[PDB]
Amino acid sequence: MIREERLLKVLRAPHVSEKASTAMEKSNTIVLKVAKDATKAEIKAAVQKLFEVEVEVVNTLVVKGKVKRHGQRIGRRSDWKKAYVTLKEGQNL
Amino acid sequence: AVVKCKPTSPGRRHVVKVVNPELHKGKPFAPLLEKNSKSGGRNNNGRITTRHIGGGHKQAYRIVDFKRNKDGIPAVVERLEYDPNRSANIALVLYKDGERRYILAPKGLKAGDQIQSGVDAAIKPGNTLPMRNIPVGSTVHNVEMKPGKGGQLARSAGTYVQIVARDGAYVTLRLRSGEMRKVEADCRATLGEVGNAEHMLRVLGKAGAARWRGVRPTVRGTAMNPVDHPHGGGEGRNFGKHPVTPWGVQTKGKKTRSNKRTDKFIVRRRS
Amino acid sequence: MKRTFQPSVLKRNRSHGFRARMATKNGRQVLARRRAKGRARLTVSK
RNA sequence: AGGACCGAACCGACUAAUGUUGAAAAAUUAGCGGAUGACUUGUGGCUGGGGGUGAAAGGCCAAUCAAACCGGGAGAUAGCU
RNA sequence: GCUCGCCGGAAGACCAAGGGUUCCUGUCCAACGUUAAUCGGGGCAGGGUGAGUCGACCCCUAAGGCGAGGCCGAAAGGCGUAGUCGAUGGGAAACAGGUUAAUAUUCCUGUACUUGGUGUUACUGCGAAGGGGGGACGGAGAAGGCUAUGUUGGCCGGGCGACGGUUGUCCCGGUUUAAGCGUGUAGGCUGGUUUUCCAGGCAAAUCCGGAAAAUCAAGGCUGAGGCGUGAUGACGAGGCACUACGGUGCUGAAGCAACAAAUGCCCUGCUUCCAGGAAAAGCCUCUAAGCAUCAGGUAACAUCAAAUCGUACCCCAAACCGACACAGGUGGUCAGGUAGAGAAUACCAAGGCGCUUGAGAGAACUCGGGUGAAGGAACUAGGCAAAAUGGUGCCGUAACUUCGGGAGAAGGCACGCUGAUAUGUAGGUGAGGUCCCUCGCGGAUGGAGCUGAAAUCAGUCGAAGAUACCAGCUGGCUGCAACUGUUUAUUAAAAACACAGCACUGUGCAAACACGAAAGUGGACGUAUACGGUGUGACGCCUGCCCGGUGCCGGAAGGUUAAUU
Ligand SMILES: [Mg+2]
Ligand SMILES: [Mg+2]
Ligand SMILES: [Mg+2]
Ligand SMILES: [Mg+2]
Ligand SMILES: [Mg+2]
Ligand SMILES: [Mg+2]
Ligand SMILES: [Mg+2]
Ligand SMILES: [Mg+2]
Ligand SMILES: [Mg+2]
Ligand SMILES: [Mg+2]
Ligand SMILES: [Mg+2]
Ligand SMILES: [Mg+2]
Ligand SMILES: [Mg+2]
Ligand SMILES: [Mg+2]
Ligand SMILES: [Mg+2]
Ligand SMILES: [Mg+2]
Ligand SMILES: [Mg+2]
Ligand SMILES: [Mg+2]
Ligand SMILES: [Mg+2]
Ligand SMILES: [Mg+2]
Ligand SMILES: [Mg+2]
Ligand SMILES: [Mg+2]
Ligand SMILES: [Mg+2]
Ligand SMILES: [Mg+2]
Ligand SMILES: [Mg+2]
Ligand SMILES: [Mg+2]
Ligand SMILES: [Mg+2]
Ligand SMILES: [Mg+2]
Ligand SMILES: [Mg+2]
Ligand SMILES: [Mg+2]
Ligand SMILES: [Mg+2]
Ligand SMILES: [Mg+2]
Ligand SMILES: [Mg+2]
Ligand SMILES: [Mg+2]
Ligand SMILES: [Mg+2]
Ligand SMILES: [Mg+2]
Ligand SMILES: [Mg+2]
Ligand SMILES: [Mg+2]
Ligand SMILES: [Mg+2]
Ligand SMILES: [Mg+2]
Ligand SMILES: [Mg+2]
Ligand SMILES: [Mg+2]
Ligand SMILES: [Mg+2]
Ligand SMILES: [Mg+2]
Ligand SMILES: [Mg+2]
Ligand SMILES: [Mg+2]
Ligand SMILES: [Mg+2]
Ligand SMILES: [Mg+2]
Ligand SMILES: [Mg+2]
Ligand SMILES: [Mg+2]
Ligand SMILES: [Mg+2]
Ligand SMILES: [Mg+2]
Ligand SMILES: [Mg+2]
Ligand SMILES: [Mg+2]
Ligand SMILES: [Mg+2]
Ligand SMILES: [Mg+2]
Ligand SMILES: [Mg+2]
Ligand SMILES: [Mg+2]
Ligand SMILES: [Mg+2]
Ligand SMILES: [Mg+2]
Ligand SMILES: [Mg+2]
Ligand SMILES: [Mg+2]
Ligand SMILES: [Mg+2]
Ligand SMILES: [Mg+2]
Ligand SMILES: [Mg+2]
Ligand SMILES: [Mg+2]
Ligand SMILES: [Mg+2]
Ligand SMILES: [Mg+2]
Ligand SMILES: [Mg+2]
Ligand SMILES: [Mg+2]
Ligand SMILES: [Mg+2]
Ligand SMILES: [Mg+2]
Ligand SMILES: [Mg+2]
Ligand SMILES: [Mg+2]
Ligand SMILES: [Mg+2]
Ligand SMILES: [Mg+2]
Ligand SMILES: [Mg+2]
Ligand SMILES: [Mg+2]
Ligand SMILES: [Mg+2]
Ligand SMILES: [Mg+2]
Ligand SMILES: [Mg+2]
Ligand SMILES: [Mg+2]
Ligand SMILES: [Mg+2]
Ligand SMILES: [Mg+2]
Ligand SMILES: [Mg+2]
Ligand SMILES: [Mg+2]
Ligand SMILES: [Mg+2]
Ligand SMILES: [Mg+2]
Ligand SMILES: [Mg+2]
Ligand SMILES: [Mg+2]
Ligand SMILES: [Mg+2]
Ligand SMILES: [Mg+2]
Repeated sequence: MIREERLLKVLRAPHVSEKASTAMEKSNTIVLKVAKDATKAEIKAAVQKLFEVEVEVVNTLVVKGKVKRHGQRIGRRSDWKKAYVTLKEGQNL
Repeated sequence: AVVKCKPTSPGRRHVVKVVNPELHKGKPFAPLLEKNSKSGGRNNNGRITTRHIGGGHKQAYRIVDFKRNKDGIPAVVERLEYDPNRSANIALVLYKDGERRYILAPKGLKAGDQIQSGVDAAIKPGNTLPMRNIPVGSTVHNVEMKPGKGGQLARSAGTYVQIVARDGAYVTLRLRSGEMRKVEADCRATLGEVGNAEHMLRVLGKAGAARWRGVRPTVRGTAMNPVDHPHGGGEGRNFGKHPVTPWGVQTKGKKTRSNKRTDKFIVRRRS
Repeated sequence: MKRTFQPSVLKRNRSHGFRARMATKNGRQVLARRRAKGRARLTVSK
C-alpha cells in the first residue's frame, strides 16, 4: 500500500527516443523517466493508478549524467532513473 | 629408523632422516585440532622481537593433555601419531568411558597398551602419579611444577627427569640440564622417558630443509656495518672486539639469570 | 617499468578516506587544517 | 625420489652492440641464468624515521636515504663568495 | 572494391583491477593528431547500459582492525575481554535460439530451476545462545574411463573449370543443437541390521563416542560420460523477391559413423612422501528451558514475493600505471590446421592489422645484415665480437671419484623418395553375426571397418636427405668458493652473503632475550634432543704452544670505599 502523494511523485516524464518507440510498437513497453529513488513496486503501482492500465513487470536502469564543458567550465548533468514498463498486451495507452 | 639418503644430488648427499614405520599414516583426530597461524617472530606491536623466524609449512595444533587428570579410568593406546608442533610423538588414547585424548608418547609405548592416572596407578610407563607415590630413583617425564598446572619439564624427544630424593613436602629432581631442583611432592609425573629418542640423529642436509621448519637465515654480526651490529665494520676480515649480542651484552660466558623469587628451589645450578 | 602508483580504490579509501581520517585525533586535525584552508575536497573520498 | 638434468611460459640480468638533448629519468636487439622450488604471482593486512626491514650491498622504506617526506622553530648560523 | 604483406599461445576473443562516456548516430575542422585530413579516442547535439538465477549487497569467517566494561599510562593515549567488522576463501537457483546503430545468460521465443512468506488438506513432538556430524582442505606421481575438439569416410547441395588433363579413388561447401528432466554406467569409499548397557560430549539427549550379544551377508553413499527426452522445435548450405546497395521478406536439403584425443571431467579420487597440509556459517541431526489435543514440524496443493546497486566502452592497451596517441609495466580465461616432443618454431584459419609524414636519389660516414681469394688469433689487455657446434636411433667413451657421477665425455655411423616383405605389417580400436543369462549402460566368441609405427631388402634423384625455421663448440692444467640459492632497483653477481654441518656460551619456564614509561606481547600454546647469541662454514685428515695484557667466570681473608648515623 503506497500512498497517493508518493504515487503522484514517482513518475516524472515519458522518454522519447527511437528505442522507446520501437519497444512500444514491438513489446508493448513504455519508457519513463521516474524518480531517482523510485522502486519497481512503486513504479508499477503508480502506472496502474494514474494510467488505469495493467502491468506485468518493470525494468529499471539508472542513467549517469554527462560531463559537459560550457564556455570552459566543467559541468555535470544529473543522474536520472529510466523504467521499462511492460503492459498486459491489451492496454495500448 | 635412521637411514642415510643416497647421494643422487648435492642436496641429498648429506640428508639423514628419521623414519618411524609405526606412525599413523592418515589424517589426525579432528575433534582435537585448532588453528595456529604463524607469528613471524612479531609481537602485538608488529615488530620482530625474535629473529630468524618466518615462513615454513602450515601446521595445525593438536590439543595434548599435559594435565593427565582423568583419574581411575583406564585407557588404551589407539595409535601413535606425528605431531608437527613438537619433537616428540603423540599417542591417541581411548578411555573406557568413550573419551579420546592425545598424550605424549613415552618410550616403548605401542598401540594397544594400557595407561591410567591417579594415586593408585601401577608403576609402569605412561602412568601418571603424584610424585609422593612415585618411588625414589624413578625416571619420569612430563613433570609438573605447581600441582594441577600441567606437566612442564622433560617434554621433548628423548628427555626425562630423575627423582633423586624425597625429603618432606618436596622431592629433588635431577633435571635434564644437570640442574638439581626441588618441587612439591604433590605435582604429577609420567613414568619413563619421552619417546622418539632418535630425533637428534637427523641431519637436515640442505638449507631448504631448515627453511621448511620456519627458520630464516642468520647473518653473522661481523659481516655487517658498524651501524648495524657492534661487530660490524672493517677493511677485510677484522674483529678486534669482545663478542657481544646485537645489543651490546657480552655473549660468551656472562650469566643472565636473575630470579630471586625462584632462587630458593634451585639446589644446584647445571654447571 | 613498474612505476610507484598502482591504483586501488579500496586501499586508497582505507588509507586516506574520510572515516580513516576521523578515526584519530591527528586525522581530525588534518581535516580541520584543510577546512580552515578552505579545500574544496577534504579527502580522497570525493 | 630429487633445493636432479635439457628446455618454453614465468622470474631474472652475465656479455656485446645501439641509444646517451633516448622510443625509454635504466630500455631495445642478439646471445645468457633458474625454470617443483630457499620458486613465482594476485588480493588484503602488519612493521614508521635514530625508527622499520635487510640470505648484509650502508641496500630498501613512493624516480629522494651514512638517517624519508611535509609543515613549523626560521629571516638558524655563514670571520665565506 | 580488387590485389599485396604482417600477427595468429597474438598484434585474436573474454574478464578482473583501473579509467569514466572514450560506446553509437548526426554534424564541424579553429585548436588537438609530431604532415594533409573530407577522418578521429578532437569540438557540438542527441542516443545508449533493462536481471529472482551474473556480480555486489546479504549469511559466515582468515590475516588483521575497532573495541562496552577492564588493565595500564603526565595528558594525548596504549593493550585487550564480551562483541563487532574484515575476502583474496565457504554459502540457493538458467539454458539454447532470435533481435539493436549502440544492451543482453538482463529484452523476445521456447523450455527450466531456487528460496522464502502465506492460505487450505493430511499426519505429527516442536523447541537453543547448547551437544554431535558435515562443511574441511598438503606436495608429488601414475593409470584407467571419458568428453571438449579434430581428421577421414558416408550423406546432402553445388561444380565439370581462362593453359595440357579433369564424369572421377575428382573439386567446393554443409553435416549444429543447451540447461533441465529420467535412467544409473566406468570408477571410488564403506560391512550392514536389530537389541542391551555406559565414569564421555559442562545439563539433557532416542544424536555422537564406548562396551556386549544376535543375525544377515549384501546394503548404502558417491559418481564423469553415454542413452532417452527437451527437439515434428530451433539452426541450417543454398535458393527465390525486393527496397535500394546497408540490408529486408519467404523457403529450406542432409544433419550419420569410425578413428584420434587433452594440460578439461570422473578426481576434494587413488598410490606415495614428509615439511604433516584454514576458520565459521549455511546444511543434517540431538535434546534443555519452555510449550503442550495451541504453537511448531513434515508432506501435498494454490497463491504471492525475490528489493537495491553494477551492466555502455577500453582492458598486454592510443582509454590503466609511465608528463606524450611513449618500442616499457599490467592478474586471470579460451586454445583450430599442417610439420613437430612441444603452449618452441615456420606457414596458415577464425579474427585483426600495415605501426598518422611522404616523394626521390643511390656519395663519404654511421647503424643492421649477406658473401669473400690465400692465410688462420699474426688482432687484442683478453679470441671482445663473429664464425662454428647443434636432432633422433645405435655403437663407443679417459683420469679422477664422496661410487651418484665425470658423461650428451671424446669420437663415429645411418637419415630423402619409391616398391616389396605386408594391394597397410606389429600394435590399437572394434561393427555385424552367433551364443549365454543374472536380459541389460550385461558376459563370451567373432572379426568387418578404421587407424597404424618401427625394421629389413631392393631401387632411385640431387653437390648436399637432422636440407628451411629450430637446434651443445670440445679437450687439458690451475686459483677461489663445497654444492642449489642471495646481493649493491639505476656502472660491482663475485672469491662477498646465506647454507647444511661444527663449536662456545646463555636460558629451569612468569626462561634467557626483544618491543614496550606500563599493562601486555613475541620466544611458545614450545620446556634443555628446546630456545637465544656468537664465531666457523659440505666432506676427508686435522685443529699445536701461551692466561703476562684486555675481557669473562669463580672466591671473599684482607686494604680502600656511597648514601646513612
Ligand atoms: Mg523480466
Ligand atoms: Mg574446526
Ligand atoms: Mg636465531
Ligand atoms: Mg647458523
Ligand atoms: Mg660488508
Ligand atoms: Mg636496524
Ligand atoms: Mg657501535
Ligand atoms: Mg686485513
Ligand atoms: Mg690485529
Ligand atoms: Mg632443477
Ligand atoms: Mg641447472
Ligand atoms: Mg608478469
Ligand atoms: Mg650488472
Ligand atoms: Mg633479452
Ligand atoms: Mg631461458
Ligand atoms: Mg633449465
Ligand atoms: Mg621528524
Ligand atoms: Mg663498505
Ligand atoms: Mg614523494
Ligand atoms: Mg628510491
Ligand atoms: Mg642526523
Ligand atoms: Mg630562533
Ligand atoms: Mg623551516
Ligand atoms: Mg637565510
Ligand atoms: Mg677567516
Ligand atoms: Mg581498403
Ligand atoms: Mg606470415
Ligand atoms: Mg570500475
Ligand atoms: Mg568527451
Ligand atoms: Mg567511435
Ligand atoms: Mg563522428
Ligand atoms: Mg594538423
Ligand atoms: Mg586546411
Ligand atoms: Mg568524439
Ligand atoms: Mg538492474
Ligand atoms: Mg549468484
Ligand atoms: Mg578477530
Ligand atoms: Mg584494541
Ligand atoms: Mg574503554
Ligand atoms: Mg560479520
Ligand atoms: Mg570474494
Ligand atoms: Mg561467492
Ligand atoms: Mg557491444
Ligand atoms: Mg556446530
Ligand atoms: Mg578451502
Ligand atoms: Mg594426498
Ligand atoms: Mg594435490
Ligand atoms: Mg567426441
Ligand atoms: Mg558432442
Ligand atoms: Mg553431386
Ligand atoms: Mg583445358
Ligand atoms: Mg568434402
Ligand atoms: Mg541430445
Ligand atoms: Mg551408538
Ligand atoms: Mg602441467
Ligand atoms: Mg559489455
Ligand atoms: Mg587485446
Ligand atoms: Mg603513433
Ligand atoms: Mg604503448
Ligand atoms: Mg598450433
Ligand atoms: Mg624438431
Ligand atoms: Mg609462436
Ligand atoms: Mg582472415
Ligand atoms: Mg647504402
Ligand atoms: Mg656494414
Ligand atoms: Mg657471414
Ligand atoms: Mg677469407
Ligand atoms: Mg677459402
Ligand atoms: Mg687451420
Ligand atoms: Mg690458436
Ligand atoms: Mg698475439
Ligand atoms: Mg700486436
Ligand atoms: Mg696473449
Ligand atoms: Mg664470445
Ligand atoms: Mg653465430
Ligand atoms: Mg649430431
Ligand atoms: Mg674435470
Ligand atoms: Mg654425442
Ligand atoms: Mg591389424
Ligand atoms: Mg578411440
Ligand atoms: Mg696448487
Ligand atoms: Mg696463481
Ligand atoms: Mg659459490
Ligand atoms: Mg649459482
Ligand atoms: Mg629479492
Ligand atoms: Mg636482483
Ligand atoms: Mg647495479
Ligand atoms: Mg653432535
Ligand atoms: Mg609469557
Ligand atoms: Mg667465513
Ligand atoms: Mg690469572
Ligand atoms: Mg669478580
